[PDB]
Amino acid sequence: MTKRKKISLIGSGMIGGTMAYLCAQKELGDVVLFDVVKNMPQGKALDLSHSSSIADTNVKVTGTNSYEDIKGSDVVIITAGLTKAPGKSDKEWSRDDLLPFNAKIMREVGENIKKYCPNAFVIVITNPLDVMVKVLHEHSGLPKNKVCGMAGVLDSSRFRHFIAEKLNVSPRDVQAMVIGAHGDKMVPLTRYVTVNGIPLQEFIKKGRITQEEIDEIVERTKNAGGEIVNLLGQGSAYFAPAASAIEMAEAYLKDKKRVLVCSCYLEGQYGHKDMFVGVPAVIGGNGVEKVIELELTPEEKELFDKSVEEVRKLQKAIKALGLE
Amino acid sequence: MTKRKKISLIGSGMIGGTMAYLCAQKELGDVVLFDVVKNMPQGKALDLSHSSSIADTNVKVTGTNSYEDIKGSDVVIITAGLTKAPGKSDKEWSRDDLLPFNAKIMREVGENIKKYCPNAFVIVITNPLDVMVKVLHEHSGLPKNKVCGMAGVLDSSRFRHFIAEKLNVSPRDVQAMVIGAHGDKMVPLTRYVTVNGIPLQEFIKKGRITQEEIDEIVERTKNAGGEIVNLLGQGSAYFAPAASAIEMAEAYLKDKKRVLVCSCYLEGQYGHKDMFVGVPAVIGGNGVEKVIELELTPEEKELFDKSVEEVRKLQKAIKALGLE
Amino acid sequence: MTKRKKISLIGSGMIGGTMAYLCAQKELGDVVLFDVVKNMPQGKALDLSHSSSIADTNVKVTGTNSYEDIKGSDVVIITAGLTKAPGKSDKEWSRDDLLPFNAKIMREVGENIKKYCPNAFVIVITNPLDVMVKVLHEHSGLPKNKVCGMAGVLDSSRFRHFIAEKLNVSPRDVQAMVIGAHGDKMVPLTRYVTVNGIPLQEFIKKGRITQEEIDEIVERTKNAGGEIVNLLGQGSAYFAPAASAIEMAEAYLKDKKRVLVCSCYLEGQYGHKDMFVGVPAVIGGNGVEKVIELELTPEEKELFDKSVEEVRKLQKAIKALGLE
Amino acid sequence: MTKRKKISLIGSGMIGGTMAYLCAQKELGDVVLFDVVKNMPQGKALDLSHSSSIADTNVKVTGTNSYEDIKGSDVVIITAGLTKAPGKSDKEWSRDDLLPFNAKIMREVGENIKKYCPNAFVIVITNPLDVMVKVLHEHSGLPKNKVCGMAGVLDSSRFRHFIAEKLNVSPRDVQAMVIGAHGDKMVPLTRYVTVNGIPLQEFIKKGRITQEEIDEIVERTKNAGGEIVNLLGQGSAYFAPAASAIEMAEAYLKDKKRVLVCSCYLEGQYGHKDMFVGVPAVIGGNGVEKVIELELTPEEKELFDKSVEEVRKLQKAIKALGLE
Ligand SMILES: NC(=O)C1=CN([C@@H]2O[C@H](COP(=O)(O)OP(=O)(O)OC[C@H]3O[C@@H](n4cnc5c(N)ncnc54)[C@H](O)[C@@H]3O)[C@@H](O)[C@H]2O)C=CC1
Ligand SMILES: NC(=O)C1=CN([C@@H]2O[C@H](COP(=O)(O)OP(=O)(O)OC[C@H]3O[C@@H](n4cnc5c(N)ncnc54)[C@H](O)[C@@H]3O)[C@@H](O)[C@H]2O)C=CC1
Ligand SMILES: NC(=O)c1ccc[n+]([C@@H]2O[C@H](COP(=O)([O-])OP(=O)(O)OC[C@H]3O[C@@H](n4cnc5c(N)ncnc54)[C@H](O)[C@@H]3O)[C@@H](O)[C@H]2O)c1
Ligand SMILES: NC(=O)c1ccc[n+]([C@@H]2O[C@H](COP(=O)([O-])OP(=O)(O)OC[C@H]3O[C@@H](n4cnc5c(N)ncnc54)[C@H](O)[C@@H]3O)[C@@H](O)[C@H]2O)c1
Repeated sequence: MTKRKKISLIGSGMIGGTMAYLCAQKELGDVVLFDVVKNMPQGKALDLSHSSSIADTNVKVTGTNSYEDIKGSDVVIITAGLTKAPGKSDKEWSRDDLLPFNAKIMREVGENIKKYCPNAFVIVITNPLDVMVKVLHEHSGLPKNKVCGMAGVLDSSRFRHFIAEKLNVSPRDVQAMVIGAHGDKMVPLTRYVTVNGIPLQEFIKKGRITQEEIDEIVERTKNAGGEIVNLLGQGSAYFAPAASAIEMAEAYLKDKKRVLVCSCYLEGQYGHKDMFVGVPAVIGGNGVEKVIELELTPEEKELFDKSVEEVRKLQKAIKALGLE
Repeated sequence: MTKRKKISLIGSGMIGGTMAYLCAQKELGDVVLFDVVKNMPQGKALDLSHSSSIADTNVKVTGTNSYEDIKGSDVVIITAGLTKAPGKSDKEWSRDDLLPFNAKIMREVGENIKKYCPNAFVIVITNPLDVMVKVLHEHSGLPKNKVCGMAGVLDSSRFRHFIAEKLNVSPRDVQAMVIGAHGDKMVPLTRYVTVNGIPLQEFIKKGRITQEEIDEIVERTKNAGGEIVNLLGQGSAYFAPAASAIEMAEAYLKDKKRVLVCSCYLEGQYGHKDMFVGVPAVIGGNGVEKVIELELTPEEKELFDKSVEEVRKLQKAIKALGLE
Repeated sequence: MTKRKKISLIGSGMIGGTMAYLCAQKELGDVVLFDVVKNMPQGKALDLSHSSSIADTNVKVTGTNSYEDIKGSDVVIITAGLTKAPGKSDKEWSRDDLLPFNAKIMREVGENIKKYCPNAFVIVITNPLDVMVKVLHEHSGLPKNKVCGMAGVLDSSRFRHFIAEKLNVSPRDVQAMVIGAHGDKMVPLTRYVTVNGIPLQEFIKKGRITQEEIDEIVERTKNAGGEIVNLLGQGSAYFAPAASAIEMAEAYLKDKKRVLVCSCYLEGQYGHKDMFVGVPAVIGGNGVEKVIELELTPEEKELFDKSVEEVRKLQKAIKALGLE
Repeated sequence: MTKRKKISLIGSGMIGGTMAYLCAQKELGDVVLFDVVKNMPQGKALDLSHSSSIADTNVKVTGTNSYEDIKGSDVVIITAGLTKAPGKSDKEWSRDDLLPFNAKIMREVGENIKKYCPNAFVIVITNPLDVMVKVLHEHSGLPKNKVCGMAGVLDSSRFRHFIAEKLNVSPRDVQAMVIGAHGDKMVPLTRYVTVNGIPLQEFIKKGRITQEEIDEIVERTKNAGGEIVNLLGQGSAYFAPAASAIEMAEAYLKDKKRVLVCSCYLEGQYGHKDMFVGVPAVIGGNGVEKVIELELTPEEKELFDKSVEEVRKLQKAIKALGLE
């Protein structure tokens, strides 16, 4: 009587397929790979189905161009949209140039979620992340706690990796957060970086790392997306983005109460409301179950507010289109 | 001081990166992504490094364009090559058309394995699989038991998947083997298909599956690679090929004594010698530890011989190109 | 909101605690450890809770002496009862001697399952297995397909282990089944043993194993439980029994459609009905979804019938106790 | 040529067996279960071998009464000892009471490690922990960095569990350390407790947890071992101790560079030397690679010094017994 969890991946591109692969490997549930491109998602679904046999896991992987197949989905993860705006080089790529392109897609997707799986937990990945999640939320009519954006987990995992590498410790034992908008005004929280709860400052004071190296890592974290785009030559990152979204999905599916930075609907926290922005949150069976309001210093609070200001800017541009 | 296992991936494209992802997820050991394309492997290595942080695993992922970095690898997995021959068409995709382009790449890679990592266990993926592994082996100087080709695990995973699908059981509990050349004359062994050891014939007698349905599944298995190419539009399968090769690498790294079908150097088994072709084998810490010689019926033996003949015919082309 | 799966373990002894540990490690769901012994399950639940933190899993483990706490359990696994009959030596240890003691306990548990979690999938472990599961089913009023006994997965795992050990191959690649009653008259199906679908017979001919060795392995499988008892000195096996029951529980919870040998309610299969006996079955979200009827030879069929008669002998003793 | 890792467990009791189970589930390497009791480890090894087949893992489990079988071990984990001093009661259970019984055992074990596997990484569990590891180290001749005691990971996991429970978040996201002696004077470092790097102090201010609740948890953490002893009625904890020890073993075997609190040989850190005591350490392929010196406050430093003093006093008892 109790069926497997159902996870619909709206967008079967690099990140879409990669998330499906994680689902197959982890046996998270049945997977629906949706895309507007004909044949391709069916192709990937076949490949993934074969991969599940190798993994000795029990997972149906379905490729589709029909929104009807997302019916009854427990989780929906959205990557539909463009990665690199047309006519832009590698060394000038920006998430903000995509807004006119991707906003209309979020409406169509939101509308379809509304009628096929209105009780799904929905994770948005499409850029510009923080406004795309807002557009999705509006047109889907979903509860504020059942929709969020993936960015913070990815930005934070990068911050963690860079710190872990410099200190030569397991990234499991580094805690680091990046809050705010997903972009150049993201706010890596150096003051909150710990090694198993030990303040990063203790490693400074002990000369395991210098403040200047920390400053460089902060900058590298902010630019990490572009760094990868430049090195690859084609497209952008997808391994860590896929893993990031699936960590959020697992938190929901198994009611884990993970503390993860996600793009969450604010209802007054940090003195802001009516937008999604990167904040630490408790993720569980009820979606975004809690937004944690950090005791930011005035300096930190100003960086966050400037970050939120960027989102506000894009939001008007969205308003000057016609997507409620 | 016992270091982590070191796995070098020669070729950092679709399958290479995907394999590196599994290594990160599974914490198999440190990964070197080698490619001739500048910067791209470094870019992917960054993305994969970030994903390892998310996975809470402890894995070093290095992107490189220098064969020196493969020194002392425990396992080397080779994907270097073209996926589709230049100037060809989708429905006309053939593994054989890659022979003249990929043959010389196998010579180059072999020469470099010879000098930098002669003690590695080497898994070849590059198509056309069975002759590519021969070129690699010949030019690398490695022992016969330390080189093999990934094909049988993938072909068998497909055969298993389709059987499991039709019978509606877990693929874990379906045993199916495909032997011979990795191409149109591969031999799906219907007589050897079992469900937890229960012969497929019992399911036929009990009317759970028909001979006609089995026949369709046999042909579908043969055409699976091309089916995916036609659907994907760009490139060929990579999720299952990646998983297959890593299953083989795991068998070596942890001396598992897995029974896997791989392209192995024959020394009289099945009445054939001095070529690589798909056969059931025991894989462990000594590489291809044992080729299993199945009690084939005359009909099966003839199918196998015709399969081997295709490898011999491809070999004539290798010889005529002057690639040994 | 969707809650985590809930698994109630009725009996918190060795097997009970061990299953709880697997649950914590695998994050299968929240665990309730029930026992009539005061304080002990609370103590184990604390210990296990700490182990879940170490494992980075998200699992509540609750020890209890009250049946109310099994409310809403998705799976119930029952180990309540004695392991050894009082006034019996190890060399005379017999599962049959546990009957009058454990029969009455199965009645109580079934009554409590009826009122507290009538929709659970129930796995009985308590000996004498095949008749204990019938008692439990009778007094629980549960559907025939939602109750079964763990025995065949354990007996088969032993058969597999001993075969794999002799052939020196991965137990993953050995398929072996033991059907019939869980006792001296269990039936290890030598004819159905395969190595990745390859009949064991081929390895006899190829000289990797002899019929004499196989015969001795059959005997060792039958005696495996008593062999461990004699070696241990106190109680009986628990690591493999726990793992066997959890494998069954996982098949249900994730609707895997695994082919596992379990003690299942027969309704005409093999020419028998209205008793539980070990047979191959497909386990999924609807419990015992299908009982597979093997094409046993007359000789095999006679061994199985003899096995079934042993269950009937025990059953008649149950009738004596005046418990319907 | 490259063999599986080899892990020897000196002591095949509750914790020994449980650790072997984890090795089997995780496929960490082959396992030797050593004990002075005849037949018992052989019995457990069989049970565990069967469970490996169920897990589809590839692990040899060997029971023995001969030290010769621990030769070539990569890791050795020692649980040889009594759990409760004879003549004593549960409520008055004290690890210190075990000293005169287990000290001579550590000498015996140490002597045998000296001659059979001097190159192993050795983890001691036997109580009283901090002085038992010292006796073992003294009589084994091993390097200072290749020997340590399991305590801090367990104490910390308990601290973590209790904090995570109260705040209703995943224990993955709670960082908490307990340093010092493994006993009543252990030091749960409240100041260093974080939720993904967020200081616990913020949660106090935001009214998510009270100082009173924290004080209770600190006491509960100190008393946790005795709490379980009282509840179980027999023996002491084993699920979490086994897991803690395996976490340490994994960190070594795969060179993970984990930050874990372990009883480590001090050489001037914190102002102390030549004793083992619980401190944060980096564990990797070189064993105890680094002892981290925390910037303790003067109050915290006093607690730690008082904790170290307890070890010194236990050490006085060792010398008085005639065990150096
Ligand atoms: N069953 C099987 O055996 C399968 C085989 N394949 C084969 O695997 C190969 C790779 O497939 P994908 O990873 O999808 O292709 P891909 O095109 O994504 O990656 C191939 C990579 O090899 C690199 N390369 C080219 N020359 C090289 C050299 N001399 N040394 C090192 N690297 C070099 C390229 O720069 C490219 O990044 C193809 O030959 C394909 O036919 C693919 C799927 C299944
Ligand atoms: N946090 C910690 O450090 C913890 C420490 N412990 C300690 O771990 C030790 C073992 O606990 P359990 O496994 O539960 O006890 P157990 O009584 O179940 O097993 C102890 C085993 O050691 C064996 N043994 C005795 N003398 C020996 C010798 N000379 N050589 C080899 N083996 C010998 C016994 O035969 C017995 O099987 C105890 O000393 C206990 O106090 C237990 C829990 C947590
Ligand atoms: N931190 C982050 O949030 C993060 C990280 C990486 C990428 N991204 C973003 O995620 C998105 C996906 O990236 P990718 O690498 O998978 O790109 P991709 O080009 O590989 O995938 C996009 C897919 O969406 C499909 N698509 C386009 N319009 C659609 C519609 N109306 N309905 C359904 N599908 C449609 C395309 O056919 C394509 O397959 C991009 O917008 C990218 O900017 C975000
Ligand atoms: N193949 C198999 O099916 C298989 C394998 C191993 C053991 N077993 C059987 O499984 C059972 C459990 O074995 P074990 O090693 O866990 O024994 P154990 O003695 O360690 O555990 C039995 C537990 O059941 C409890 N109990 C007794 N009456 C109860 C009641 N009315 N309600 C709740 N709990 C009650 C006891 O207090 C004890 O904690 C035994 O009957 C044994 O014969 C079966």
